Amino acid sequence: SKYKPAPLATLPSTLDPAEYDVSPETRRAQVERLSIRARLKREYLLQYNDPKRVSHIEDPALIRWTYARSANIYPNFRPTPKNSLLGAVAGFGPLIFWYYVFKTDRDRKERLIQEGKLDRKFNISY
Amino acid sequence: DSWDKDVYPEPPSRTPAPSPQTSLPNPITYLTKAYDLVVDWPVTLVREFIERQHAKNRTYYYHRQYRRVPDITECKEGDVLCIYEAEMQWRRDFKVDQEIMNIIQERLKACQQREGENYQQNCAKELEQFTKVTKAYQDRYLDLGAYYSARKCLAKQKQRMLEERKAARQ
Amino acid sequence: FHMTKDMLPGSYPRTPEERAAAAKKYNMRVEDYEPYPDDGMGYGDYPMLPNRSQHERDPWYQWDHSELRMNWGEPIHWDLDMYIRNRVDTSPTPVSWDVMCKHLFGFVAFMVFMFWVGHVFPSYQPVGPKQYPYNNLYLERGGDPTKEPEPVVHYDI
Amino acid sequence: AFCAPPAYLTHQQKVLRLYKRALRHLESWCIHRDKYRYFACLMRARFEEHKNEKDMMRATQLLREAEEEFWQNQHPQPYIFPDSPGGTSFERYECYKVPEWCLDYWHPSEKAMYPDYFSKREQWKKLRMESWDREVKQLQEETSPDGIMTEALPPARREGDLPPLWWHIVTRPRERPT
Amino acid sequence: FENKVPEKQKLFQEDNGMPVHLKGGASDALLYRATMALTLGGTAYAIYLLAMAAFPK
Amino acid sequence: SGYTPDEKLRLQQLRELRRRWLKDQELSPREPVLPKNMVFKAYRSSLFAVSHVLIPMWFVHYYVKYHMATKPYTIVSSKPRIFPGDTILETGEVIPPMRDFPDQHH
Amino acid sequence: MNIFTTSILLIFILLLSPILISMSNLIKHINFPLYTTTSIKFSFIISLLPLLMFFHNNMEYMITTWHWVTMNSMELKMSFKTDFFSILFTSVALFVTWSIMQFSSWYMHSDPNINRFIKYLTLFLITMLILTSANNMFQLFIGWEGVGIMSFLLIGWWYGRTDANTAALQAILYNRIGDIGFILAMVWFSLNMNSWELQQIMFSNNNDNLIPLMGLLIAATGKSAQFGLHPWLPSAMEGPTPVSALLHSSTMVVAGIFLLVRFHPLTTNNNFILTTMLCLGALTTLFTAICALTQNDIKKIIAFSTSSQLGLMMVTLGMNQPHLAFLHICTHAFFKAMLFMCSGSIIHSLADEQDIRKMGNITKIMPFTSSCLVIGSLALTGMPFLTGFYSKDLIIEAINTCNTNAWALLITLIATSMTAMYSMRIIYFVTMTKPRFPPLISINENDPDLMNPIKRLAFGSIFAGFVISYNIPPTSIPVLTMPWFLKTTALIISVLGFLIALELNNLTMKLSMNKANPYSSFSTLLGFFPSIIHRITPMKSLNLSLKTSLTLLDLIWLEKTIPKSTSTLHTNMTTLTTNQKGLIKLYFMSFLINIILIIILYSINL
Ligand SMILES: CCCCCCCCCCCCCCCCCC(=O)OC[C@H](COP(=O)(O)OCCN)OC(=O)CCCCCCCCCCCCCCCCC
Ligand SMILES: CCCCCCCCCCCCCCCCCC(=O)OC[C@H](COP(=O)(O)OCCN)OC(=O)CCCCCCCCCCCCCCCCC
Repeated sequence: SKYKPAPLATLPSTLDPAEYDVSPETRRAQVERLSIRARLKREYLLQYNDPKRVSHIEDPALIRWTYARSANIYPNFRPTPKNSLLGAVAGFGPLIFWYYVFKTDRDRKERLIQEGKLDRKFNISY
Repeated sequence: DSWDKDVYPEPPSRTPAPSPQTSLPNPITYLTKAYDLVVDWPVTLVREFIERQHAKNRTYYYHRQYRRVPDITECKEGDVLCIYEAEMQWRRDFKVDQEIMNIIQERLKACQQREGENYQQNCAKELEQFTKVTKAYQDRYLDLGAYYSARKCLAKQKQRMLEERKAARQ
Repeated sequence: FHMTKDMLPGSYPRTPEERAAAAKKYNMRVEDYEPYPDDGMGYGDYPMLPNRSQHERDPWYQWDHSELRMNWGEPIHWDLDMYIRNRVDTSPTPVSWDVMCKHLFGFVAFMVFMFWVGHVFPSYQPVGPKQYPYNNLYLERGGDPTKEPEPVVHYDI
Repeated sequence: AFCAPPAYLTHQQKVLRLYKRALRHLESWCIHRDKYRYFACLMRARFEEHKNEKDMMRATQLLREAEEEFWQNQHPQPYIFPDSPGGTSFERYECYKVPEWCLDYWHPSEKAMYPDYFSKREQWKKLRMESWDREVKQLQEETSPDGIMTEALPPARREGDLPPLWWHIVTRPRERPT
Repeated sequence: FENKVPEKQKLFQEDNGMPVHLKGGASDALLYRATMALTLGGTAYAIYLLAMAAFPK
Repeated sequence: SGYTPDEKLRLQQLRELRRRWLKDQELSPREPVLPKNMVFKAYRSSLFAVSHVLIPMWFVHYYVKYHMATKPYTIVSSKPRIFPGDTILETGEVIPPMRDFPDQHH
Repeated sequence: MNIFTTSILLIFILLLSPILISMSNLIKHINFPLYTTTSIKFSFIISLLPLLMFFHNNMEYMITTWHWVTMNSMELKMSFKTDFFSILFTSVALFVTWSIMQFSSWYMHSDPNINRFIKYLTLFLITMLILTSANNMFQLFIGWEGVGIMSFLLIGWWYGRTDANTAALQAILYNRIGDIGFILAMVWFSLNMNSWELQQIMFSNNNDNLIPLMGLLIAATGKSAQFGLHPWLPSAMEGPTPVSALLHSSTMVVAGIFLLVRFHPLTTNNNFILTTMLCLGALTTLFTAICALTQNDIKKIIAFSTSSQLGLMMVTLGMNQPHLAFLHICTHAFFKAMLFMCSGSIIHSLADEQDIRKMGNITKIMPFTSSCLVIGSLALTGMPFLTGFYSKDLIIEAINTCNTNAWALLITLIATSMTAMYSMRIIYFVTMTKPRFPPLISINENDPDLMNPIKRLAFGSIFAGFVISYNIPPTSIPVLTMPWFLKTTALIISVLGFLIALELNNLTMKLSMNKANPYSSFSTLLGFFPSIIHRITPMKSLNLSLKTSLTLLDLIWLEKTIPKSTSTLHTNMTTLTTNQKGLIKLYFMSFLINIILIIILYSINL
């Protein structure tokens, strides 16, 4: 009779054991977390409520996320055995599998047309 | 009507006589008489006005015909002049055969819609005609490819003649 | 704009000084900042934010990006385009995930098994076949008028 | 919504939150009003008889046990108010809460359609400019050089002054704009 | 086979006014409803059958 | 706990400026500055029927007769039901009746 | 032969007219909702005329209005196959749309986009009539997709709502899976019979059609929200209530069932298809009724009622009874339009309060809406001699007295009993007991624009099944010689379902809390299908997309393979060839060994 979490059904913040065994280190860690959150909120609020502003507020978080998801991957990519095996299988295995199934299907079709046991009913526009 | 029953056959309609057993009036007959008097009469009046304007300005147009150039079987290879002429002839005959198949399919659709639940029995001749023209079309034009040509059709026909000749040996 | 390479994302951090610089760049504490493991997948120094969707965030809070339920300047998850509110949810459920999987699979398998049971044990009425005249409607189903079928003869009872 | 959350939730705050959530799930289970009132009195009695706890370690243990019991006994489909998040009518009129700055981009014909309102709007913008300069100075003065910082904002501390960063609260669109 | 009588006993001294023949939850209530609908449904079938035997075709 | 005096004084000032903004959201009586009924059966349901129904009926009936029946297989219909004892309008024969119905129980 | 076609095309023209009026820049001068309501009622009259004509002569019509394109032997022409199904569904849909349009004119007041709302509803009716009266599969697909996209827009009407956008997207997804099935069937038919024409399909009746019937089954499952592809309909209740009613109660939900009714001559010759449709319909009606017993949002309850009755229709097509399925389509359109419209009046006068736990005393506080809600609930459960008695009872009769699956029979009877049970739950928790709403009374249901359509739909839900069923030409001969426990089975199961749910509601009234059980948890959480599937399929799909396709191939491995490897090879080789020391001694040594190599190569070539 216990709730069992998942990556897709995460454990509740009121049910985690890490909160009831709280420490002064964790309390102060949340204190500077709130301090950084408040500093960023104050900066965005000032830039938002400035009436001299005539353009959108640029977001360094969005810029960093877009560059990390777009342009940093190949500078930060190093070939390992694992990603080489994964890239080889993900680039070849589906191609080989679909080639095999298409070749058997088309070979069966061509042989059936050649020796006559497949009758085309009204296939006039292929 | 610009169509004719020689290429669009249609059996004569056999409607039954009305026999109203009930004493109630027929709203269908009342509404169609009223609808005729209010809609069909002005529409047909303006249509006769338009048709008399057509008769005042009557013009004629003709159906173009092409003479039969010699076929590709008597065309020398590499001589692109006669090959082009036979290829254009083959393309025109291809389009004519396509419209022939369209005519047959429309005839089959008309048969099925007319017969309704009797289409399995009364449309036997139409389905047989469709099957025959389907088999002929498959034997002459199928599997030619996107770049279908008179040369490709001739090669397919020659292969069919060779295989049926080998079948005719035994 | 005024965006330069020093605060733009970069290479995988090695030294504690480089880790502290990355945390300062990403506006995180040094202990809270944790990069992806160096397995060469192109993540770089981007932090490993916890894999929780945006439904976990407080809905009563006045977020800077209200649709995204995120503030301004805080680090963005690598899979935000997965974890937006229009997409995959990681919210806690009133019953466990394994319990839901077991119950759904059990219901599906139970229904399949009883459908097979009802298929091998069909229910009907204590009657014979439907009686049809004219050789079970030979001509009307599309039979050949020239070819005479086998005479299907029916009798009174 | 109008108050920023603190860094951490205190034990009293967590107990009150659990009490309110338990009562909401109690009424969702009970449906009928007399039944809900009876069982809400019972739950209030339980909270009262665990109220006078002095160890505070057993109080945290009792809070954890009560949270486990609540998560086991919660309604799968609890009652949610229509304006609450997850409700039926939540975020329904976000398609109609148009921000106030498109009125600047309105055409002079649509400007002339509403003269007095736009005159009041220009007066508000002038007040916004002056109060913005003054409140930038005030917020620069009020910020501590170092130490702990919260998301709360100071008020106006002298006559003729407006509170800092007042624009997006004062000129926010109506929750029922149409 | 463990001892769960003393926990089952305290599911029988609730002074809520629910009688002893329905105190076992909802399952005995459904059993009550089913036996109440089917003795009477049987009884009406018996009286109808006795009437059908008493008045022949 | 309750409101701190910093937020308590701030909120009353934000609420006070909120009433002023909402009062200014009202409209003066001149806003906005913009630049034969009979009955329903006699008028309202009459001109609609002779304009949105009768005129499109003329255009549709023009199309379905002089541009549809002139085409070969546009309007094709199933044959009508022919029962014994009926008379064909087009040809003129009478369909013979059925047999004697040997069973007349009900 | 001219008045019939003129009436059909005038229905279509009167539907097309308010769209051109909306684009004609006079909406600011006319009353667009009233104008469109009058247009729909006139279209209903001009659809009543061919209903009378077909009830007289039973003529089957096929009208080829426009020729679109001709490509070899395949000739795409815009045609309308005006049949029994087309005429009766057109009349029923036009009457329902007239009621819903008047209701929405009352309902969506204080909404600046009411003209856009009415235009969207009219466009949906145009696309649904195209889908209903379409003759070839291409026009069928045109209507199908117009229905789908208009459903998307009308679900996501409140575009500021993330839940509404999500529900609209997932409706698009499940309809797209159905579209893949329909496309498979359409492709097979074009390949094998050269046309999408239903007449050539009738001629295609005499061979193995397993692949196209499987595709049509997939399409019908996706459109009608059967098991596996169900939860998009209760998600689709996120939009406005007239949208919920008209869209997902009468017209959209019966489109795949209508498609299978259209392809019933192919369906009758495939026993595998009939068995799997019977099993699928029985499973989905049982599952949706199971959810509806413990759903608490009233729109969700009647949505699952709609889905369970779609499962019943799906079973009915599971036997060789397509006309019974279409009769139930008409009766169900009437019932769910009326029920949804009544619940919308409840919600609007209770100020957007949607779940039954905050209602009560509705019988005393809203006598008209309570009376109509009771009428709709009884006619849905199968009160005899109402509109639903002439379809639902015969469906029960057929499943009891024809050779089918035993488990499908048992769960269909159980689903009917539970249909009575959840109708009892609706009646109890809304119309009965003590009030639970917030105190401020804002009930005002005296508006004629609300009052009149409920009256019209009540007259429909009383008399339409009677009139239609005695005007049906006799097809699909039912059986009647059967014992009482198979004859009054529907009445017995409805009565015992009503009484069991009444007793259970009395137990909930009784002062005692009970322990929750996994059966009620399974029923309340929708069988765990939405949570489990809608979390595990998008997560794996998007994770596979980002972490394999984009990153691993394009940003890593194709980039490493072709261009950067070519650049690296050429850069290394140009460094190697231009790593010269600049010493003329080394240059002349190079020239000397070049001379020696030329001499050796000339000597070996000779
Ligand atoms: C007895 C026999 C019984 C037989 C049973 C057979 C069962 C067959 C079942 C077939 C279908 C299985 C897969 C269905 C996936 C549906 C996913 C879906 O609807 O996602 C919606 C979801 C959000 O929805 P949700 O969170 O539930 O609702 C909002 C509540 N706040 O998430 C989102 O909106 C995320 C946005 C979309 C993300 C991309 C999704 C791409 C999916 C590509 C799929 C490709 C393969 C399809 C194969 C189909 C095979 C039929
Ligand atoms: C699945 C299908 C498989 C089959 C098909 C595979 C082939 C597909 C088509 C080939 C595409 C090749 C693309 C080459 C260009 C991309 C690489 C590139 O541009 O690298 C840039 C780099 C110079 O970088 P740079 O700009 O100076 O510095 C950065 C900022 N300053 O550049 C360099 O360092 C050097 C660049 C050299 C020039 C590249 C283009 C010419 C290549 C000639 C190849 C000759 C091959 C035959 C040689 C003889 C036989 C071995």
